Amino acid sequence: NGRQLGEVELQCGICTKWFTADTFGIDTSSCLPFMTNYSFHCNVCHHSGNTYFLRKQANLKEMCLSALANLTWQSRTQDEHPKTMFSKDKDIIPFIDKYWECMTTRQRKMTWPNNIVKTMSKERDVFLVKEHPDPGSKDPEEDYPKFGLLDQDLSNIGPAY
Ligand SMILES: [Zn+2]
Repeated sequence: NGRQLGEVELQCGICTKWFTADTFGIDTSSCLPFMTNYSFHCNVCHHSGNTYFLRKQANLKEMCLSALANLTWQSRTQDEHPKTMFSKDKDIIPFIDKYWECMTTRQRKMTWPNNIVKTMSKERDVFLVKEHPDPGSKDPEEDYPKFGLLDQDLSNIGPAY
């Protein structure tokens, strides 16, 4: 499966295959791995024989999905001990904050930090939710709540064609 997880990859909405954006000289400086807020056609499938790339403003869900996918990929490849569950306050929100411009051109009291929990809590087939540490855990309360992706197969993440 010809994937390059961790690169900025883009799936073509017509042929449904995967590509890394670099392959085309697309500017990735404002891009992120594991985005879903775009529509892409490869140059084989698109009418003009050029690439098509339509970036959409990320909704709450896309922001969470991309933060979680990225935090989880980085933890899986860099940490001695991989985490799959990330803190809303210490991890998710600083991510969204930091890479804001990679997900939206909206200008920046932002109200989105209040709403990300509702967002993930209602998409239970996408997100894993722990309001509190497991009984018998040494995990400190301050770090909670915590969120993670139901589907740990990061290749499955893509636009909603
Ligand atoms: Zn294609």
